[PDB]
Amino acid sequence: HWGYGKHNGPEHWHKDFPIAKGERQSPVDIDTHTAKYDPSLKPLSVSYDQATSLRILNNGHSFQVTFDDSQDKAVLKGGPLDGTYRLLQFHFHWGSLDGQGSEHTVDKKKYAAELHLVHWNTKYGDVGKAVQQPDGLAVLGIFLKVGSAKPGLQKVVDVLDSIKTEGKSADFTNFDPRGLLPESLDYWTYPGSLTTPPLAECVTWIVLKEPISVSSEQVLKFRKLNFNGEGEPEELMVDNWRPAQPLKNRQIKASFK
Ligand SMILES: Cc1cc(C)cc(NC(=O)Nc2ccc(S(N)(=O)=O)cc2)c1
Ligand SMILES: [Zn+2]
Repeated sequence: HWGYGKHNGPEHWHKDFPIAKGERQSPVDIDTHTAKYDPSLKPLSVSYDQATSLRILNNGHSFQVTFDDSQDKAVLKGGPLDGTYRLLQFHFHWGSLDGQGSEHTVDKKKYAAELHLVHWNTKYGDVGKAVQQPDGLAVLGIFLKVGSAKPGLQKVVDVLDSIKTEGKSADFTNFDPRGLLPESLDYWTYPGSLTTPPLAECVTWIVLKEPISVSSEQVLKFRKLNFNGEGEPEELMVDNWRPAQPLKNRQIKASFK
């Protein structure tokens, strides 16, 4: 099955998922001098006050924190978006070294990691339907650089020992995702795809300008997760990122100047 290794990684994915070579694939490089300020872009509306976290899971490709999305509790609106998108899950992509790990890049610069807050358009009723639509998902992408610790990340870091291997999960209630956001909601936006198989072209990408800082100890604990399951030889979960894909016939827009 697909993964991030030499024999099953991003260069192989197109054989099972031919849309890998499609017209709106993610991630991309954000060339900051070529992105155009769009004064008609509204401010983002991130309404996470009522967010209800559920469980944290190692799925063998990342770890994911899930949310109750059966009501409008944690929603993303505004920006380039029409309508209301419910928070389903967040997860990360990260590197083996601090100079790599993000999926999007900024003027070819790679960050140590990238947070994806995944939301789906409620007019499609459920996330499975939404993934089949060009405006079905909105993913808020946030870069991580290594420096000062991010206090709002620490409860995530604390529990990773209990989900070390593929297939493990733990009860992760009462987590506040607002503690993962930077100060500014300035953003770039473009139409794209899921960055993991099936690579569906269903995502409005919203990538924040301002990275969050995390400590070396925090990201080191990401790197101690395992791709393997329990009772298998250890393979460290690192470098779970897809590289930048051709921009093709797309323009990246900026909410700021
Ligand atoms: C928790 C959950 C439940 C269900 C029914 C579906 C999903 N699927 C999902 O979140 N897919 C997805 C894959 C890749 C990205 S990325 N890496 O482009 O942000 C986002 C969502 C996730
Ligand atoms: Zn992702």
